[PDB]
Amino acid sequence: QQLMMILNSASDQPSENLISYFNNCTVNPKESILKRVKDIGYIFKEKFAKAVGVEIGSQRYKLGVRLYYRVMESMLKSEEERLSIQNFSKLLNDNIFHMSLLACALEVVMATYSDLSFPWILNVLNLKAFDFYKVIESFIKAEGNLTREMIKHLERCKHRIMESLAWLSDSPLFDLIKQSNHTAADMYLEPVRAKSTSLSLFYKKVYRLAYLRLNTLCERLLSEHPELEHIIWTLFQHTLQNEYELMRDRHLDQIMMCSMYGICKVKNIDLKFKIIVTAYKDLPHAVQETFKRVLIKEEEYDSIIVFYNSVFMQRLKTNILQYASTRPPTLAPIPHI
Repeated sequence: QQLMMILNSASDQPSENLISYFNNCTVNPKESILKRVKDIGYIFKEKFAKAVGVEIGSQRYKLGVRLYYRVMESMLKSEEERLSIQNFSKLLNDNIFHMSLLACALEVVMATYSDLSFPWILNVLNLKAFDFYKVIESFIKAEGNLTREMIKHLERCKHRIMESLAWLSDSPLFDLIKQSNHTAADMYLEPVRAKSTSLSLFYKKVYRLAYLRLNTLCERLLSEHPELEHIIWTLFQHTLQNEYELMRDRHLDQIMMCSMYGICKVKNIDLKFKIIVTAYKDLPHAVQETFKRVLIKEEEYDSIIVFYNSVFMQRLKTNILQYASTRPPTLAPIPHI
């Protein structure tokens, strides 16, 4: 609420201190920013009215712009001490950065006055999910006045990217994988020419997420053999690392479910899919469609079992059978607290 009243009384264009920073740039970007704001405003108002039968669409967008500008300033204030004069100015003239900061401010506004739910704004601004991921944490950390529910929303936005949206085809994440600290500005200053801080942070966070979800379902379902959780994590984590094609257009929680059934299957452990798959519904934001509609190949979808036997097993039979031999694979590290 407080932030929402700083914005209503605030201004639709940059503070003077924010312009101080524009005056610290070699290529004064301010011209480019104002143009970006207006051209985006045009596309935003269209797609806005296009879905809800302007007046509201214009006012949503201006609050975002006030939030966009407030956070940029705060963000630039940390980045003074971190970036060279050259990197500072490259940031302020970087399209994908500014697109992502504004898209994140706008999502805040949209979801406060809340389907139009995320990722609508990323389809509005044609902004790749993986690009947007780079801004979220630094955004939360640059706006001390986000409410709890709202932080929860950005984090939910963040987690859906980690679990699916970054794994969509044509998503740049796959281009970054093939070639194989951590502020939003660091990740946007990455070039598009051939190690990626962006990929390293994403995979690191994904592993902590993916494991914590594994841990929950393993304690409920594998308390009879607490020995299986670390083995299942090994299959899961090996799969995310070296068989990353399996995640393409699929869901992190789908790979988690196959791994637990797979490991229990080669351990001759009686734990059927539906026994765990019913337990997955009891995860916080879980959906039934996650195990009811699973991609096989060329746009053909089916249950998770059809995915298990017809795609998952076909691709991992060589790895999975090592876990029951006299020379099982070495166990993968647990992601750090």
